[PDB]
Amino acid sequence: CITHEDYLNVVYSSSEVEKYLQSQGFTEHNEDTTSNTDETSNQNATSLDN
Amino acid sequence: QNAKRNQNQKGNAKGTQFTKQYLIDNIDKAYDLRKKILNEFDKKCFLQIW
Repeated sequence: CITHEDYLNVVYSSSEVEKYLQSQGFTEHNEDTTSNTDETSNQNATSLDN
Repeated sequence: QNAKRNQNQKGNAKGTQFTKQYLIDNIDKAYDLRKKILNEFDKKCFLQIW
């Protein structure tokens, strides 16, 4: 009654086992408001002398 | 024109590793995990004479 039960499958040719679990959560939000204002004017001084 | 933006944002991440190693000489240290508690009763609770 001791736990030195290494009578089968002695793998100590080092055998480094890894694990790498990885989760990720991500939300996002935007609010993009523009507002234009624009006005024009001109003048059209024309002439013709037939 | 004017323009205003509001980029609200959040993240999350939950990593986890479970790396086990198996050096060879740990069983040498594990030979007597129960021996030094079992003879402790011989040291302190039982008549150590014939």
